[PDB]
Amino acid sequence: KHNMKAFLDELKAENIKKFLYNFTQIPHLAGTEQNFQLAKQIQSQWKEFGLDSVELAHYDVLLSYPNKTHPNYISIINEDGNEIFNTSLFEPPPPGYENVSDIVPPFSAFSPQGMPEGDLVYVNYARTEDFFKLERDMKINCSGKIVIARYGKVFRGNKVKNAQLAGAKGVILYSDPADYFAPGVKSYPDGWNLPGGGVQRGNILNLNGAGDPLTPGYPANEYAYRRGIAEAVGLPSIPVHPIGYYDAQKLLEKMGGSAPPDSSWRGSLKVPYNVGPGFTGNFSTQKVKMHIHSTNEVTRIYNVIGTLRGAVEPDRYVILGGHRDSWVFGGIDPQSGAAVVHEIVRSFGTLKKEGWRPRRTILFASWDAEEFGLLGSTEWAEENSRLLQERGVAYINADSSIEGNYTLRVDCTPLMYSLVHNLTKELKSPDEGFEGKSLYESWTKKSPSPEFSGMPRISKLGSGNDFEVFFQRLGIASGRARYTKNWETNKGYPLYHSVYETYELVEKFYDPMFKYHLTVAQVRGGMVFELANSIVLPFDCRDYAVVLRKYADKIYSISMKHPQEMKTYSVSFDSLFSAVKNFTEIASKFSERLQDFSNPIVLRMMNDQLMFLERAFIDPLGLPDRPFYRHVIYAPSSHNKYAGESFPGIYDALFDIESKVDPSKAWGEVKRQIYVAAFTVQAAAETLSEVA
Amino acid sequence: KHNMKAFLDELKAENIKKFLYNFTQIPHLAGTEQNFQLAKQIQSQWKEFGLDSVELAHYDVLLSYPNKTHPNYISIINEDGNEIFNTSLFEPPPPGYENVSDIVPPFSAFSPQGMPEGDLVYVNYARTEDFFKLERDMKINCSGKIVIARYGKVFRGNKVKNAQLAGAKGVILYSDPADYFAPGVKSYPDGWNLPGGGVQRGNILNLNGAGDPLTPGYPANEYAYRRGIAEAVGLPSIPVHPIGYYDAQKLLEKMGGSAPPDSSWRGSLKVPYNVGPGFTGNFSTQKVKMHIHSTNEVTRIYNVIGTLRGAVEPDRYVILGGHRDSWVFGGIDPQSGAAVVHEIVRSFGTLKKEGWRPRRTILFASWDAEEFGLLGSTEWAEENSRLLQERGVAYINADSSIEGNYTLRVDCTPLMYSLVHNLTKELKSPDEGFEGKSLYESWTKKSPSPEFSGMPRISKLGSGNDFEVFFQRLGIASGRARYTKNWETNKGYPLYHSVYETYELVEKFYDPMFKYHLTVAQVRGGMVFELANSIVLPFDCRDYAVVLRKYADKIYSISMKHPQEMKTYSVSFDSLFSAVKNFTEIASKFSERLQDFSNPIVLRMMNDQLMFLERAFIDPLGLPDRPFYRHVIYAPSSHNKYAGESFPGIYDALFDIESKVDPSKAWGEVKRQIYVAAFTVQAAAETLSEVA
Ligand SMILES: *[C@@H]1O[C@H](CO)[C@@H](O[C@@H]2O[C@H](CO)[C@@H](O[C@@H]3O[C@H](CO)[C@@H](O)[C@H](O[C@H]4O[C@H](CO)[C@@H](O)[C@H](O)[C@@H]4O)[C@@H]3O)[C@H](O)[C@H]2NC(C)=O)[C@H](O)[C@H]1NC(C)=O
Ligand SMILES: *[C@@H]1O[C@H](CO)[C@@H](O[C@@H]2O[C@H](CO)[C@@H](O[C@@H]3O[C@H](CO)[C@@H](O)[C@H](O[C@H]4O[C@H](CO)[C@@H](O)[C@H](O)[C@@H]4O)[C@@H]3O)[C@H](O)[C@H]2NC(C)=O)[C@H](O)[C@H]1NC(C)=O
Ligand SMILES: O=C(O)CC[C@H](NP(=O)(O)OC[C@H](NC(=O)CC[C@H](NC(=O)c1ccc(F)cc1)C(=O)O)C(=O)O)C(=O)O
Ligand SMILES: O=C(O)CC[C@H](NP(=O)(O)OC[C@H](NC(=O)CC[C@H](NC(=O)c1ccc(F)cc1)C(=O)O)C(=O)O)C(=O)O
Ligand SMILES: *[C@@H]1O[C@H](CO)[C@@H](O[C@@H]2O[C@H](CO)[C@@H](O)[C@H](O)[C@H]2NC(C)=O)[C@H](O)[C@H]1NC(C)=O
Ligand SMILES: *[C@@H]1O[C@H](CO)[C@@H](O[C@@H]2O[C@H](CO)[C@@H](O)[C@H](O)[C@H]2NC(C)=O)[C@H](O)[C@H]1NC(C)=O
Ligand SMILES: *[C@@H]1O[C@H](CO)[C@@H](O[C@@H]2O[C@H](CO)[C@@H](O)[C@H](O)[C@H]2NC(C)=O)[C@H](O)[C@H]1NC(C)=O
Ligand SMILES: *[C@@H]1O[C@H](CO)[C@@H](O[C@@H]2O[C@H](CO)[C@@H](O)[C@H](O)[C@H]2NC(C)=O)[C@H](O)[C@H]1NC(C)=O
Ligand SMILES: *[C@@H]1O[C@H](CO)[C@@H](O[C@@H]2O[C@H](CO)[C@@H](O)[C@H](O)[C@H]2NC(C)=O)[C@H](O)[C@H]1NC(C)=O
Ligand SMILES: *[C@@H]1O[C@H](CO)[C@@H](O[C@@H]2O[C@H](CO)[C@@H](O)[C@H](O)[C@H]2NC(C)=O)[C@H](O)[C@H]1NC(C)=O
Ligand SMILES: *[C@@H]1O[C@H](CO)[C@@H](O)[C@H](O)[C@H]1NC(C)=O
Ligand SMILES: *[C@@H]1O[C@H](CO)[C@@H](O)[C@H](O)[C@H]1NC(C)=O
Ligand SMILES: *[C@@H]1O[C@H](CO)[C@@H](O)[C@H](O)[C@H]1NC(C)=O
Ligand SMILES: *[C@@H]1O[C@H](CO)[C@@H](O)[C@H](O)[C@H]1NC(C)=O
Ligand SMILES: *[C@@H]1O[C@H](CO)[C@@H](O)[C@H](O)[C@H]1NC(C)=O
Ligand SMILES: *[C@@H]1O[C@H](CO)[C@@H](O)[C@H](O)[C@H]1NC(C)=O
Ligand SMILES: [Ca+2]
Ligand SMILES: [Ca+2]
Ligand SMILES: [Cl-]
Ligand SMILES: [Cl-]
Ligand SMILES: [Zn+2]
Ligand SMILES: [Zn+2]
Ligand SMILES: [Zn+2]
Ligand SMILES: [Zn+2]
Repeated sequence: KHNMKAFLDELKAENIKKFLYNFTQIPHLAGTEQNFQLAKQIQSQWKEFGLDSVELAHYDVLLSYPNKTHPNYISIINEDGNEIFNTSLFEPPPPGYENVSDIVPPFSAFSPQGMPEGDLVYVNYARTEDFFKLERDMKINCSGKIVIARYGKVFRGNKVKNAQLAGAKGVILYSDPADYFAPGVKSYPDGWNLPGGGVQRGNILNLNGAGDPLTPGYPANEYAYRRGIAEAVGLPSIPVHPIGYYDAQKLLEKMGGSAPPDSSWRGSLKVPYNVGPGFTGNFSTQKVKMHIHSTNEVTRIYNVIGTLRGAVEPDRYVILGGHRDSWVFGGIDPQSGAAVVHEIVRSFGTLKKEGWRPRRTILFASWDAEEFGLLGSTEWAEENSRLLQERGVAYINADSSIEGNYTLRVDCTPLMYSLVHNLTKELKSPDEGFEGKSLYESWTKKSPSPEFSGMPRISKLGSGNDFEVFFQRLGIASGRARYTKNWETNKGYPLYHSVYETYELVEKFYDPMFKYHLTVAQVRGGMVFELANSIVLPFDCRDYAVVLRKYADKIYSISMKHPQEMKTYSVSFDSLFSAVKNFTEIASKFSERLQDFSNPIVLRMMNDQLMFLERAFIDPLGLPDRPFYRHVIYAPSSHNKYAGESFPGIYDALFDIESKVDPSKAWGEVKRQIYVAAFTVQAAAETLSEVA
Repeated sequence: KHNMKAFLDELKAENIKKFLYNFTQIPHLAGTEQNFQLAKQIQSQWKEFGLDSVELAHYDVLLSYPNKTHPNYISIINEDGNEIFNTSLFEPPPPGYENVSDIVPPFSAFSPQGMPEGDLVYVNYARTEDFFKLERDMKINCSGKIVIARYGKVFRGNKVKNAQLAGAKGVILYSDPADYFAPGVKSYPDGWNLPGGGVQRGNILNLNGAGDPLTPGYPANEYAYRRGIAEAVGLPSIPVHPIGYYDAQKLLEKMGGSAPPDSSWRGSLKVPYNVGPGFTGNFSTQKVKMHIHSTNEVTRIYNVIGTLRGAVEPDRYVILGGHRDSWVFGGIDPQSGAAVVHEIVRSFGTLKKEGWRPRRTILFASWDAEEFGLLGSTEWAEENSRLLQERGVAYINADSSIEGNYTLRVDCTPLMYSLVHNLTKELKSPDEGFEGKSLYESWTKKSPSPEFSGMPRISKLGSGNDFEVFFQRLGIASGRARYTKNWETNKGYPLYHSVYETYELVEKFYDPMFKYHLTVAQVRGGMVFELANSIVLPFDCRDYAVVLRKYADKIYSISMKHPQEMKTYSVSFDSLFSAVKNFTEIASKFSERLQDFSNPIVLRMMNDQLMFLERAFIDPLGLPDRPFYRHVIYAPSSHNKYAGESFPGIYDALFDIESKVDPSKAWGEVKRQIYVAAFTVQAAAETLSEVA
């Protein structure tokens, strides 16, 4: 039989291992010749595997690279202008890679050029609340200072936006051992910890879903009209550069001025973590100097797009996509994901070669330039937005398969909760001590839902990965899954975006048997299989009704911290609760009808209602000043692109509202957002009513 | 048999006559009790006629009314402040209506209040080119002057926008006999001409598709958050008032200053048509004073929505909609249209009562507050936009059935050209001298296409009617048809929006036999019938390919008036011509496939490609500063809401480009628009490619 079990059984840990090794021997930086060659290889193999068509879709997008003959670095300069200490020019390469060419040195992608000199201020994680604490509570002024912040907690682009709005003239990012060195584990190569010379690369854009900075709204094709640099979307206006903690210590050890406000501001280095500004007594005349010479350049990128045509509904697309470009070797990020996609394609192809086809079309994507701002997936979705809008059933992301070896992590639309629960009950747990138990069982035990007994935690989608265009711009039901760490015992993974994130890191320390990779392949592949093959789309609209109520209760509780203003400005959540109640009632009736109907037009009608339900949460006017975040229930946090926020329109209207100069205007905008949310929930509910 | 012929044969001229009489005995002004009562009557009758459901959909929208106890008027005031001449307070009512209550006096809906006093400048039709001529060529400054303009040529809202941007402090609109008095025909009641005391009412908003000024994007429901007046969309900032030509003569006869630039500026009154500013010698100290006291008020409106559920595809909607509100009696506008819709519903219902259902759902709409800015259709489409976007097959408008008795007029998407041709060849001509000939024959003979031998003229859709939200905002294939005048022998209809536009006007002068009404009922009803019942949607994508080429040639010829700048700024139309060539090739292949396939999923796939093809021309970012005009091929002219413009993005970028201060920036924006148009045409073409 050709059923999901046949598909799942064909997936092999040994194949994922071989593919991962294959994908991680050399760097695959976006826009480079090596990454184009890997694109061509993936295309060729996907064709051999049996896909109906496999094409490259190329775009010319703004990328960023260091200048090879004018290296980036930071100095402490004495009163005379002598540079008395310099940060590293590169990470010491790991054993056996000391002769590998084309390792890009650590840098912050899209930093402007400059050589600012100044006094340091230490801003903790550079979060919104860290700047509140500095400016409002400590009365420390960041204007014209060079800010030093530790990586962690939030997306690095938000840190740089926050620093820039505080008036900083430069940003130094570093990895503190408190955040990137797990106690009792050794540094790479002897363990999975970040060494002192290790450095996290990464872009520092604030794109808000725009894709290529130069062509928001439209694909960056051959005849595209491009914004000039000064009108580009999301570029930082001050120089930024990342360093490791050996170098950070040399910069922090001399800091004077004010003490850290509390222990939450202290990392693990043997330094005071003084906020500054500037150095203590002796060194008060020394300054910090940045030297940034990176350039932005329009460069060609290549997505690989594979099609497996549906037998019955070829005009319905289930998409499995993840990126292929990496900062260096991409041992985890993204090749642990791409190797899994590769094995999934291979498995679907084996079934295809025996005469099977899925009911719906499956599209497989190897995205380029994800690391530079989700550029490849976004440009391709901008090009194909009409096909995706009208035919897109679901998008399953497939970046890093592991960030730990403890339990499953799933973030997805509520429309997929029931699918994920059912699938994981049919899969074997790979965990020690759960031999013969289901993945659902081990996952639920290790990661209990905070509100429901005997269910596992599933999180809302945030952003900072390639599902962003599909979910928050286009409103296509999206999901992701990976193996993760135990959050209780250790508060991503230490070697992220460093030269040390290699094949050996994975094979030795994370997943020697490749069983977690195999489990992730089964979850991601199984979800695709069911989405593409189940006669009735496997979405349960009632799960959306339940979370909408949770989110409404939550946003109302935020507003209720201001009872006087709610009285004064007549702020009522009644319409939103009413819309949510209506959604609950209508969804329940629709579920009954879905149970109670071989009439293929009736079937296609109801599948279209399921498919367009995610779509109904899209507001074509977008969220305030973020036109590409159109989903009214979920957006990336305005303070942290990685985290999802619910009812983001209302949330942002309420945020720090007690500081607004014009409360009448500010509360008017809260009310406007409540109306938009209530209306959108009611409109989505009505897509599930009888159609006539 | 229950076929189109059964439907068409059931339509009766006598019924349309009876309905028109019924709908025109009293005024039905939007927001008034009489118009709510008529809404309830239509609802009750549509239910009796056999529709499955008939509901009222109500909204609370900004309307505008004169103050009953503080009448609007215009004066000439002498040096002392004595008002020596006053314009009329009302139109002399026609015979037998001299005791009818609640005739709203002439006014310009949404004028602000004010009493500006000043010197007159005569600005012809107040078109963009009329102001160019005044300011650039004659060096006449409109700043702080009261502008007087004749109605005609363009939508009155554009006149007021133009006057306002020229610095006018008030606008007087009048009906010149040159435009509203056909030679050799008598004034009402003895003929169909405008008397000297006759006055055209009408709104002077510049909404650009927004709907209710206070709630753009969202329906004006019970909990809607409303803009304050100062942020409302589209409201004029200077007082405006309309007058008839007896009153206009008293205002024009004294004008001094400069002579009219040429004969195209002279109407038919026995006055010089001097441009001003101000009066000649003797009267140079007299001024014109307006007294406007109208108020804007949020008022409830009611659409009637009737459903006839489809037997096979109930989740596909063909919409027949037209408005019900009128300025006064609405003898032509809109009741000649609403009476036809009424008879069409009655006919479809007779077939339904014998056990027939259309294949697809038909929705029937009686829209309210059309005269105040398309408010009822737009608010209902904003409320239901997700259902319309995903399920809307087509929208057929049904306002005034006649504006003349000469031949047919059709404006529609190219997707309906073939449908209209085929249908009119099956209908009998009602014209004298074409007894026994088809409507196609008489129409083609009287209104030949300017580029194709033996075809009739069909125009592109403009705006200024209720299809605007469906076509230019949502991208639903739309069409309209009516009987019209001979444009050659006479350069709308004279009694438009006047108290004299009555049942007797129609019955005596336009259509005593109601045969033109019956022909229009057959065209509009037949189109609905075919759209709702044909197994394959009756759209021919190849007709779009042909007009796209015409429009591309046209826009390229506009740009080619500036060959030097095209060389300098490297402006190429190559991408647009390439996209159009691709659309032509892909559409031709799709048509072959459509010929060459009882597999109902294959059928539904290809009908979805037909249905979503209009949708593919929508750009979700909208046109520059007009977010609700989203169709990239067609928008209402920025200079005349009634007229459609093709490739409006490029057209507006090229318009008057030789006057822009920064040619580099201006030509950059032309290039940007060419890229958007090329991309959108190519994207639409690709929706017709094989889906996988
Ligand atoms: C959730 O679903 C329910 C349907 O089960 C839906 O209920 C609707 O609520 C609206 C808005 O509150 C009701 O609107 C009323 O309609 C009647 C006519 O049917 C009017 O007469 C009412 O207006 C008068 O009263 C108002 C309230 O004080 C006054 O402000 C106004 O000036 C008038 O005097 C009013 O418009 C509507 O009838 C129901 N529909 C039903 C019960 O079928 C509800 O709105 C949905 N929730 C959301 C957020 O959409
Ligand atoms: C209409 O349909 C046709 C398909 O029949 C489609 O043709 C495409 O045109 C594009 C854009 O011109 C071609 O793009 C090229 O692709 C190759 C790879 O296949 C590249 O090597 C080319 O890039 C090089 O050359 C460029 C041109 O000088 C340089 O600027 C560039 O730097 C590179 O050196 C180039 O990107 C594409 O291959 C075809 N596709 C085909 C023939 O299948 C056309 O674009 C459609 N029209 C519109 C408006 O979409
Ligand atoms: O440009 C973008 O939007 C993102 C590009 C790029 N995405 P990518 O590196 O492939 O993946 C980001 C992300 N992975 C991570 O490890 C993020 C970094 C890690 N932080 C987290 O995992 C994190 C996650 C959620 C959260 F709410 C707060 C923090 C850290 O800061 O060290 C993911 O797996 O989705 C990046 O984050 O630089
Ligand atoms: O607010 C709006 O957008 C329009 C509200 C309202 N629409 P409505 O009066 O029912 O119909 C407008 C229009 N009818 C007309 O007669 C328009 C007026 C007539 N002009 C035209 O017919 C005209 C038509 C096309 C054109 F390119 C230039 C002029 C005139 O100026 O006397 C139509 O039948 O679609 C109005 O125009 O006041
Ligand atoms: C990764 O695997 C691929 C495919 O096995 C290797 O590329 C092939 O190398 C073979 C034999 O050495 C050539 O004959 C083919 O032309 C290549 N096939 C392709 C591109 O599809 C590739 O060398 C491997 N890379 C590494 C670093 O191990
Ligand atoms: C840090 O690096 C800088 C730049 O390479 C060093 O300063 C340079 O040294 C050379 C040779 O001594 C001089 O000719 C250049 O003029 C210097 N450049 C600048 C910009 O000052 C510096 O010595 C290094 N510091 C340490 C501690 O290694
Ligand atoms: C997940 O599995 C549950 C349990 O089988 C499914 O719920 C059942 O669906 C069947 C088939 O329609 C019904 O007859 C049962 O009454 C359902 N049982 C319940 C609700 O306890 C559920 O449909 C699956 N979810 C999917 C496939 O998304
Ligand atoms: C227009 O026609 C309608 C329907 O025939 C008339 O309204 C009805 O009047 C009858 C008998 O006079 C009443 O008993 C009904 O209650 C009404 N029916 C409705 C509202 O559906 C209406 O009077 C006519 N109006 C004019 C001006 O002729
Ligand atoms: C035009 O109308 C105005 C206003 O009704 C007339 O002027 C008013 O006349 C009354 C009685 O003579 C005075 O008490 C008011 O003070 C006047 N009002 C204003 C605003 O001036 C005027 O006479 C009329 N002109 C003509 C020619 O009929
Ligand atoms: C309008 O009528 C023409 C002539 O009948 C239709 O074109 C024919 O369609 C049939 C049925 O598929 C084909 O077999 C013929 O070859 C077509 N004749 C032609 C192109 O000359 C056309 O389809 C109709 N248009 C509609 C229904 O929108
Ligand atoms: C890199 O720096 C060198 C050496 O100082 C310089 O000549 C060159 O312009 C730079 N390359 C760039 C900016 O691409
Ligand atoms: C910080 O200091 C600078 C002086 O260089 C001044 O311009 C700015 O207003 C100060 N900002 C705050 C928030 O105190
Ligand atoms: C793998 O699992 C073991 C057992 O819990 C743990 O001690 C080790 O830290 C894990 N490895 C990684 C990289 O998390
Ligand atoms: C109408 O004018 C009267 C009489 O002068 C005035 O009292 C009233 O306020 C006005 N009504 C309005 C503005 O609605
Ligand atoms: C017209 O006249 C006014 C003086 O009241 C002046 O402010 C304005 O600049 C003039 N405009 C033009 C275009 O000449
Ligand atoms: C009706 O048709 C006749 C014959 O051409 C024409 O003379 C008359 O003007 C028409 N009536 C109207 C209102 O156009
Ligand atoms: Ca883009
Ligand atoms: Ca609205
Ligand atoms: Cl992922
Ligand atoms: Cl019409
Ligand atoms: Zn990454
Ligand atoms: Zn990644
Ligand atoms: Zn009208
Ligand atoms: Zn009308």
